[PDB]
Amino acid sequence: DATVYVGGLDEKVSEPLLWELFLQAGPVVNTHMPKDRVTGQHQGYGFVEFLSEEDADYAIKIMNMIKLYGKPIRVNKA
Amino acid sequence: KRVLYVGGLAEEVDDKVLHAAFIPFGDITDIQIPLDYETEKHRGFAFVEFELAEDAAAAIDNMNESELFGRTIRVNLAKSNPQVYMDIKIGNKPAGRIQMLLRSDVVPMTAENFRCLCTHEKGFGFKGSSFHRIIPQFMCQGGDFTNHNGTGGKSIYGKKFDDENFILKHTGPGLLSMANTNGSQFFLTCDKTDWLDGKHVVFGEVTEGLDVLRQIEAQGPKQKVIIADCGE
Amino acid sequence: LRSHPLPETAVFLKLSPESAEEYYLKSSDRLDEAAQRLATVNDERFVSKAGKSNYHELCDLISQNPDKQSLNVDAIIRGGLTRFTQLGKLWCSLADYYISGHFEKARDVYEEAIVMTVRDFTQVFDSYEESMIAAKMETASEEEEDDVDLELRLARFELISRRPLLLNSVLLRQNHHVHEWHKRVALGRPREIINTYTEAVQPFKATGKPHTLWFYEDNGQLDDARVIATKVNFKQ
Amino acid sequence: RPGYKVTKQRDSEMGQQSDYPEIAMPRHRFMSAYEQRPDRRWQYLLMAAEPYETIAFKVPSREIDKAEGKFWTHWNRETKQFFLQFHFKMEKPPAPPSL
Amino acid sequence: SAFDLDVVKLTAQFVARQFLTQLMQKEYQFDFLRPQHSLFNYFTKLVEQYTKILIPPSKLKKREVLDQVCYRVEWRKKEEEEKEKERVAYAQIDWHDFVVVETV
Repeated sequence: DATVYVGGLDEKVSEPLLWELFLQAGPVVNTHMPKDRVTGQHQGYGFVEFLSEEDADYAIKIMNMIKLYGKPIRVNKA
Repeated sequence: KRVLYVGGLAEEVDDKVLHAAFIPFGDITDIQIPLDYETEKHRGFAFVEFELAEDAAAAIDNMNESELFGRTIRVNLAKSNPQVYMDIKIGNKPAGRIQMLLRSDVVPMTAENFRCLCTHEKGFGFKGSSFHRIIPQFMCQGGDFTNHNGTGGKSIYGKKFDDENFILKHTGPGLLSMANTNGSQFFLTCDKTDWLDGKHVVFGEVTEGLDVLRQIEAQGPKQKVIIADCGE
Repeated sequence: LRSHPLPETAVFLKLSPESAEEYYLKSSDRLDEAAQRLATVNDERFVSKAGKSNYHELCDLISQNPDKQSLNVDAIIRGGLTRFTQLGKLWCSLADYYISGHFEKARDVYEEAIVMTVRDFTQVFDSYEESMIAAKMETASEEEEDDVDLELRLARFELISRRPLLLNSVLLRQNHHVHEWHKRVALGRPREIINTYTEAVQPFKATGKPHTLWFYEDNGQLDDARVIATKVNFKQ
Repeated sequence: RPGYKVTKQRDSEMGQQSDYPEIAMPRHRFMSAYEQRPDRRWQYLLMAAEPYETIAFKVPSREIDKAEGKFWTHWNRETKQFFLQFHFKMEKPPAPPSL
Repeated sequence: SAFDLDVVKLTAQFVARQFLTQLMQKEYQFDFLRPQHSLFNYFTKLVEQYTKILIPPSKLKKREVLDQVCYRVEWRKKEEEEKEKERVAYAQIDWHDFVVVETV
């Protein structure tokens, strides 16, 4: 479970408000939030690696309460 | 399936007339007649709730297109295991009624909680609350009648109650399941959501008004979705 | 009220004083119903009078029907007093019609004031000169079946005016029973002649007019011809 | 009272010979003329089948044959109360009756 | 629930053979005697069962057992599926492709 997939975001969000955002729950050890080079903008889906698995299963339970730019945030195991 | 719509009511018809005209089919629990306070008269229709769904059914068959006070009336469904309803308003517009069957046979404590929250018989409930989280092809979540954002709600038993069992599975759209530590928050599924099996307690199903649920889903919220009325 | 209930369990003028002191009115109407039931003559009508002193009114009218004639009309006046107008008034008109022709005609008139009443009044005309006026007005109000009904009225009631209304039915639809409508004027050779001229304007009806002035199978194949290779069949 | 009955006939194995269990009955719905591809104000009893073209029937009368609990409340919604309540699909002969 | 069970089954034992209708008048424990009390139903079961034991009070000398279980065996999904399909297609066709002929 150490990693999660996160959908439905707005590009003003970046890797930092994800950092800050999910460490509110529990620390994101490895952050991945693609920067698209071609048009220089984000599609808004994320992958998160944690310290171990327990962090991330609690993360499955609590985790999908985040709302990025008035809008819904997908978090599921991976 | 206990609530009936009754239209084509003459001005002289009131709650007493309705009680007398429908009681021959079975005991009645409630009669609502929307009023226009500027005129003090009703708008030509009402909702009659029977104790038993079977009696409501017999009434529809014998009273639809029958005569009352000289004119023809219209009777139809407005929208052992309890059946409850929610009338939904989207933006400023009525959307219709969702009717739900609660599986008291499988999850009695969970079904009873939701039933009471529909009737308000314990002093609080769903009326006027919102569907605050709506995700297309997934689910429509509501029941947070205290904080309106997914952090609140309360059960008839206290803040929280146990997961009764996970017998009923998330097999398709139109199922009722508890959000969660059960309180009052719940969701209506919009597809098979089997990844939630064993994590959320399923406790009922939509029996009428799947189309109204689809209208809620269409807002997944882009516009406010409100439980304008509810009951048993 | 509980003392009134226990006193009711204990349960005429002094008793009426105890009851009025105990009060509520629905129990009194139930008591009058108890009197009307227990009496089941004139004393019951006196109980109805005391009930009038007490002031469902249609139910009182039903009790008045149980008392059963001008006094009944007075009870109808009480029913008129009960309300300005909805189904209970129709029940009053129903009792008025079931049993003084003016009593029914007036209720039929008030029913005419508000179309089902016009229908019941039409049934009253069907029961019957004035009813014939109501029926002819019902037909002339402005349908071919209804024209057949008015033609039946010509067959019953009452001739030139019938020829005029028949002219109206003819102008309304130049199609084959019209000669029969003309036949009422013969009551016949002339109406049959109208059936013949109508045939020219278009089968057996002219022959029936001839008998009036005085084979059905071939007439039926002819009817097959009268239906609106097919033309060859019309030839055969 | 008085009710309407429609008898819709379909192809005689002429073109349906070219059968891959892809939704291989007709469906009816009451549509308000308020939405069209000028004038409006009446309903239509639309009837549809996959290949063939849609069909409509104007219903000026506010209500006809709108019954009251015909059967004894059995719940297979199919599509809606209208379809199960009052339609028949002779699939063997390809005749759709509606009343 | 052992108490309730025991009293139900005992009053059921005696009721299976006037003693209860006398007990009720002689002595809120037996409140299940009225068809109002839910448990009453299960009562009607037990008694019946005991009534049955009185039937062949005769030995049972029952291949046959197998045959029987087969016959008992002998004594919806697809439909649901088809219905689902119908709902999908009905929801997914143009109700605005009108081409009417007549009217009633």
